[PDB]
Amino acid sequence: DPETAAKFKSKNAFPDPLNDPKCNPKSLVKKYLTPKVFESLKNKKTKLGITLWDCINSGVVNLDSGVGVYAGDEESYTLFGPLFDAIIEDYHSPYKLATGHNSDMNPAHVKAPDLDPANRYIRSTRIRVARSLKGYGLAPGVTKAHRLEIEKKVVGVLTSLTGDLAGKYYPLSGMDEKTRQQLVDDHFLFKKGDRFLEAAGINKEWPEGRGIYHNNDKTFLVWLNEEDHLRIISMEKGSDIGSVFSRLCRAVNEIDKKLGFQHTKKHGYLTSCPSNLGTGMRASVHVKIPHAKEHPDFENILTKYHIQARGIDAGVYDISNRRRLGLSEVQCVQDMYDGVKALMELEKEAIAKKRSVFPEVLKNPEVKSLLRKYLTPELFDSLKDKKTAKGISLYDCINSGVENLDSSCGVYAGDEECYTLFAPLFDKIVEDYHSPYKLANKHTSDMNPEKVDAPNLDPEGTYIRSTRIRVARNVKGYALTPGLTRNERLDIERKVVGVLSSLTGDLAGQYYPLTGMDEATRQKLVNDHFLFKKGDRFLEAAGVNKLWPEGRGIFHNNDKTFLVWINEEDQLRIISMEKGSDIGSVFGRLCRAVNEIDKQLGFQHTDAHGYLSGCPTNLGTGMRASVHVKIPKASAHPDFQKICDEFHIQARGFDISNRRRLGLSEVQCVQDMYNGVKKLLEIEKS
Ligand SMILES: Nc1ncnc2c1ncn2[C@@H]1O[C@H](COP(=O)(O)OP(=O)(O)O)[C@@H](O)[C@H]1O
Repeated sequence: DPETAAKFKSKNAFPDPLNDPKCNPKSLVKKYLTPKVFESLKNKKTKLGITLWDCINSGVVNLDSGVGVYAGDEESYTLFGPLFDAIIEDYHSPYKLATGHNSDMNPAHVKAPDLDPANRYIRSTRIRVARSLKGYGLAPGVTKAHRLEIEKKVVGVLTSLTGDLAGKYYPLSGMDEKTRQQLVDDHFLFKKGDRFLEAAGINKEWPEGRGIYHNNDKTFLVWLNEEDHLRIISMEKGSDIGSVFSRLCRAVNEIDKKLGFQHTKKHGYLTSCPSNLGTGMRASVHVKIPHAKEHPDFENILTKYHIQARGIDAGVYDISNRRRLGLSEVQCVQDMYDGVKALMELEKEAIAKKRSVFPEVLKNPEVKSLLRKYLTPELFDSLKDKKTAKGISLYDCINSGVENLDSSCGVYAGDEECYTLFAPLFDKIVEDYHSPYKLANKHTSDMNPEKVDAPNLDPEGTYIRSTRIRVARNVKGYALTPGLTRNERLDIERKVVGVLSSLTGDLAGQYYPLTGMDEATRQKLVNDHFLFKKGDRFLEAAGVNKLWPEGRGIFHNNDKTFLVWINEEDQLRIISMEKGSDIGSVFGRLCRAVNEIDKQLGFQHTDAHGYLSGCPTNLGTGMRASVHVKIPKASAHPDFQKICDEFHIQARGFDISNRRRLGLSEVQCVQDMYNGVKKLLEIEKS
């Protein structure tokens, strides 16, 4: 009811609408703005001309207000003290203004070893602070010129930031619809203030003087002249709150050194809304704690570390500090860290207990996964307490098969060591799926295209319609896809993109990261059938979809013959494809690119398993050679089945592909693909 409140404001009369027609019982302005308080202060004005009615207006206009007051300037907090002091000490109880507040923005005082590098629990981390500049009023009392001055001074500081803090400023006045659309996508844009901010006078001269700064990494974000002069945000996926706090402090302290902030001993940093006083800080973490949420100690942990939990997928909560006043920013972050760590240990207890016994669901005879076939309780009990150097357990490896009972295999490797440490399971699975290959036989890799003699089969394209060869590779030195930490995944993306951008000739192309993928870029790539989406339930349970879509992307050449998927199911899925028949050309292109990547980075590889992958089906050559070919006549001939078995290739309604991956080189596999097709099309002249 803006129109009603204006009538009282125009008379400078007591705001009757506070006398609950439908006013919030908890409303602090209703509680502390009494007739005598109003009478005592209604004629007082700050140097900036802020009145009591200016400060209380939002709370009278918006009767559902929890707080209902905004300060126009620093003087408002003293001049209208009797009102603000009561509101502050009630909202921030048991804080006492007489006690005082101590700020601390030294990140070195924070002790925060990274809680969750593997991202088993924590999804994202974010720290926000609100700050106001010296020499000016607060948001409701800022003049038109002052706001422009603030924009000018802040941008000057922000545009001179270096390192990971370097970035771009986007003012709201103007902003191409293109730019706007992009910022909405990143969730970096703020809109006109809601009814609470409107009634506080915060939307004055919208959108003049308002703007957005972000660094190139998009891990640092500043809102200029929104609810306060500055809303400064440091954030990233994963759990590294110490890193997040450090980046925040570097930027905030630099701005403070050049401009200075509004700050008192009793209020801490000054903000428009009294709720944001003190640290002006909200430190936050998104974390999956379904089991901890139901533990009886849950609420007592929140109370103990002074944190709160809010609903956001399933079991994922927003954990943030409850306190602003009476504690330092350092103490606030530390309490956040300790509370989250405590809740994480709870979650780890429940999961460890549940993983301590043999998965009873595997005892069902309707389950026909390889996991069920080979994993006995005795084998489980022999392996269950063991972990690789990266902390990968047996249960980590079989999790997808236990969560998805309809798995064909159900077992993934988090790292190379899994194939050794959990050999009594992996050996059986490998030798079963890749039967009759024996691990003792060892495997020979060979990516020399000159050792293939494959003259073109069907240059008319009479039968063969297209030729596709894919290889799966993983980068040496890292875990496999299910076991990747956040930093590993990003590091792999950076290195591979660095290599792919050095590719010349017809290998030249560019990289399309899934993160920051607009609309025009997406739907296009999809038409080419180049786009890959998020993994399914099997990959999710394996740990392949962690931090999606961070670090994922697509590279293709101009001719669209050479394609690379980065950090999908394997770290590198490399595809060469074209035309109709020339198997020898596809492979030559494939080898040129793969060998160059191999030379710069290296691949995970053993004698026994060939090229390593998270999924045992992709071992050895890690290669799929496929032929699309019209063969009506030979498919019914009594030699067709003799042929497929003799050359160990499979035919599927008419996809012609290799069945073998282990115990043969890539040269040998391609040559056999050729020869098999050669005798198949041979009958297409019966
Ligand atoms: N740890 C986090 N990771 C990612 N996003 C977050 C995190 N914490 C909060 N957010 C998002 O930031 C947005 C604004 O946060 P909000 O709860 O309004 O805090 P603030 O008062 O600092 O703006 C919300 O949409 C919320 O989903």
